[PDB]
Amino acid sequence: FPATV
Amino acid sequence: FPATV
Amino acid sequence: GAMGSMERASLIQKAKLAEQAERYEDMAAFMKGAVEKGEELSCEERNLLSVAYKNVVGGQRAAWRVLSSIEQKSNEEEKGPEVREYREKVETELQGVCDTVLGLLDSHLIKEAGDAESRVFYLKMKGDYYRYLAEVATGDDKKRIIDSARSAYQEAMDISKKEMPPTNPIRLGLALNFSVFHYEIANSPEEAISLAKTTFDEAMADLHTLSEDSYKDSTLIMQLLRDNLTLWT
Amino acid sequence: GAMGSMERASLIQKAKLAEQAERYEDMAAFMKGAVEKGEELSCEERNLLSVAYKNVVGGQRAAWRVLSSIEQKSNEEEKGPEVREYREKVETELQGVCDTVLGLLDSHLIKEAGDAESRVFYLKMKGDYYRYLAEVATGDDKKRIIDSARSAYQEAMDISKKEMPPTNPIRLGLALNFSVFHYEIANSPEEAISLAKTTFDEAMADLHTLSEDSYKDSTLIMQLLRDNLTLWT
Ligand SMILES: *CC(=O)NCC1CCN(C(=O)[C@]2(Nc3ccc(Cl)cc3)CC[C@H](N)CC2)CC1
Ligand SMILES: *CC(=O)NCC1CCN(C(=O)[C@]2(Nc3ccc(Cl)cc3)CC[C@H](N)CC2)CC1
Ligand SMILES: [Mg+2]
Ligand SMILES: [Mg+2]
Ligand SMILES: [Mg+2]
Ligand SMILES: [Mg+2]
Repeated sequence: FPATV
Repeated sequence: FPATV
Repeated sequence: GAMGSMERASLIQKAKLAEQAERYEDMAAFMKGAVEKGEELSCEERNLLSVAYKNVVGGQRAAWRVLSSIEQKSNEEEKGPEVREYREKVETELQGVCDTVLGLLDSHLIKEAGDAESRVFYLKMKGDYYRYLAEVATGDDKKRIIDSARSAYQEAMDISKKEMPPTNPIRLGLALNFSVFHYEIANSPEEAISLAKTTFDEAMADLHTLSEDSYKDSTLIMQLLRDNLTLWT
Repeated sequence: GAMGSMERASLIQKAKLAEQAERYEDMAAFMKGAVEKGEELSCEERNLLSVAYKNVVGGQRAAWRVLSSIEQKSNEEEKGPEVREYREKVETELQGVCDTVLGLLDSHLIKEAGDAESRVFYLKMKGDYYRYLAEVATGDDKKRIIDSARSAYQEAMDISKKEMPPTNPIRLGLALNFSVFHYEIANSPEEAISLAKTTFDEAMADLHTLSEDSYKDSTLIMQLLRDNLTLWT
């Protein structure tokens, strides 16, 4: 699952 | 902290 | 309760889903619902109940320890009542969870549990949840809470020694936790160490009787006993 | 709300304690209380709000994904309505958390946010929480929910490009998340990749202007952009 902040 | 189950 | 309209089997199914989803508060609520149907629990169902509440209260205990450490350091600049208030909030929620589990055990899991495996399991849980109450107790009832844990563990021990082999995982887990009670709660480290060592050695001598799968179960808990002994000696 | 009687400063203090204790639901409730005092939030306070809700909804999203996977597999033996019901329960709780955050943003954090750093941060959050709604949306409003996310992210992007340097961590994090929106929600992987690459390259070229500490902040988020690009290409 892709990185988010 | 010691092991418990 | 809130679960009164849901089928027992659906509650159990959802508890298993909640476990897969690591939703332990939901898991506990489902299992509480299942218990409140009034029927005895199977082995698998007893383990779902214990897993759910262990995880919920385990999280609470970890948070309480963080907060208590911060509070202790603050009493060694004055930052006001907030640290005590929030530690108290977490503590009260913890106590509520323990009271809920003890309530399930008292109404009416223990009194209907006739087989050693079920009765020892529930008495161990009773000891455990009084032990968690004891961890946070600071007042007039502290000694009685400690004694309630001790009494439940001792009844469980007495049944386990009469009715179960020394390698039985329930017997082993009970001994593990009662030994921790002695070390951390009762200020009895020698009792803790003696219990862990005797339990380990008696189990070792009975491993020859076991299948490969039973061996794996028993030895895992034996390793926990050894781990504690290493910590303590 | 339930926090109306607690001082703003005490709510912030307790939010910080809750963070140390990894009590993110409490942290979020404290920060919601603080927002509802009606005063603007400082940078540190905005970050407490975002951390708290990110952790709460992150846990919900992970659980929803587990349950949705189990449900999808069940529709490839019939086990009854329980898997759908429990996925729906978690979904409804998720949606409730998103609606709570969007409500805070709309009443009245965004409208009072005049500085670029605060306004971009809140618009990014608006995009994020509509994105989480979009992840679980399957009905008539799905397109409008997706567009609400897009519109919030685009307004944030427009302000960020006018008002902030390309290395600003808020600008970078916005771009990171909007790129993910494009890839996962809008079915626009080329847009996602173009945005991540352009953002990375423009940031690279501005690193020379930064202190060591600013460099560390910016490069950490740049690495996340690169990580996504590696995943996608
Ligand atoms: C019907 C019943 O109670 N069965 C006992 C199981 C034995 C295996 N087991 C475990 O070893 C863990 N849990 C546990 C809980 C309580 C007691 Cl008294 C003993 C053991 C679960 C898996 C862990 N890695 C070790 C402890 C489950 C219960
Ligand atoms: C006032 C303000 O908003 N400051 C921005 C901070 C920059 C540093 N930072 C981060 O890098 C993390 N969080 C974050 C959240 C939102 C946005 Cl738009 C960017 C960054 C927190 C630490 C993580 N290891 C990386 C992301 C906090 C916010
Ligand atoms: Mg108290
Ligand atoms: Mg003895
Ligand atoms: Mg729904
Ligand atoms: Mg462009």
